[PDB]
Amino acid sequence: ALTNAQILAVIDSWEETVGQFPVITHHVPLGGGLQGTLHCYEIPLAAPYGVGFAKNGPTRWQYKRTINQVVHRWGSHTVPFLLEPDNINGKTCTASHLCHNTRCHNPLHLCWESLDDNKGRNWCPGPNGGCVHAVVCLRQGPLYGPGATVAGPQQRGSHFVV
Amino acid sequence: ALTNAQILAVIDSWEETVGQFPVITHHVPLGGGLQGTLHCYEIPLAAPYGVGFAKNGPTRWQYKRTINQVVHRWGSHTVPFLLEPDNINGKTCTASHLCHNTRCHNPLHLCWESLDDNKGRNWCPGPNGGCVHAVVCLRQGPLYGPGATVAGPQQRGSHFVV
DNA sequence: TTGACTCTCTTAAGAGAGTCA
DNA sequence: TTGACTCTCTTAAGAGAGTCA
Ligand SMILES: [Mn+2]
Ligand SMILES: [Mn+2]
Ligand SMILES: [Zn+2]
Ligand SMILES: [Zn+2]
Ligand SMILES: [Zn+2]
Ligand SMILES: [Zn+2]
Repeated sequence: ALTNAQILAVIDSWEETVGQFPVITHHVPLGGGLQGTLHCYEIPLAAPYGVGFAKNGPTRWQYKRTINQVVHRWGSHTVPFLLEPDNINGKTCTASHLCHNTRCHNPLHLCWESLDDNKGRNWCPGPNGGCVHAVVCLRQGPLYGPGATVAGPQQRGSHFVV
Repeated sequence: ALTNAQILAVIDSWEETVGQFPVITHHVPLGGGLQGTLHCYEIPLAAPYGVGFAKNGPTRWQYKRTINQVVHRWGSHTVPFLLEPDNINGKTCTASHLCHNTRCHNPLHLCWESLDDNKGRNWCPGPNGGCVHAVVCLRQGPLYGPGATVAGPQQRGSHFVV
């Protein structure tokens, strides 16, 4: 099995490579009518992506390193968390984008949590709008707001009470 | 079926049958430390479910009627909305449980909205905790809260900024 | 050892359609 | 005509593994 030193070396090589990705400045809602700035380190749209990186789906990538003649591969956003527990409350841990930018691989924009926790950030009011996430959101979720409901609760007769 | 009269007859038959489902009272968090009461009309756990109803999945049902000698079938929660547009902004409209209770078929607990709007209600703080849904939530979402994040944003080197 | 592709799978909110009696 | 089963599909947040040179 890979040693602690070996895993740290994988994380360090990943950081070195991702740090050279194009850095894009994005202005983002924080909640409470305030605006902030995030700096995303974005993987390229097409090959080549960077040393060790390859695309396995339209918005999915993997990182690969060969150690002692054994090929090791990980989801592209999971590498910062290789020394952390991989489950919690019986649920698999997932890489969660605090910046809501899939191509971004900035580890300061990622957290490690259940898929349910991950998804819910899409609707969070944000760090200046009432976020209660213990690991705080960096921005208001892109789907926060009144919504676009087409039809609300209703009945034609009198068979029901709320 | 095709006619408005036929569609109204389908909604009326569905309401009459669902109106005879057992009414189960559920006390629910509203947000803001307050509690409310919902009355769900719950489809039975096993056959028979009611005239026109059949189970197509562990928590999925369909409603079926014969009109002009042809069988017409719909997802069991979609019937109240048969006169509404079936899409919004190019996204499919879905039946969305304001009570977060799949077996419930009370139309006073359903709305018709995109899958994203639907999902997002799971994390809403609720009608007394800050819900901003234009079609208001009936309760705080079951997944609202601080989460259980295992690891937050972090780097080993000095290549990244927020 | 490495790059650039290929394929299918998970989850939890939701769907459509066919086989028998 | 009605009932009680069977199967796979959609979405958008996420995954693992194979092939070839
Ligand atoms: Mn996410
Ligand atoms: Mn729902
Ligand atoms: Zn980012
Ligand atoms: Zn948050
Ligand atoms: Zn209900
Ligand atoms: Zn709400």
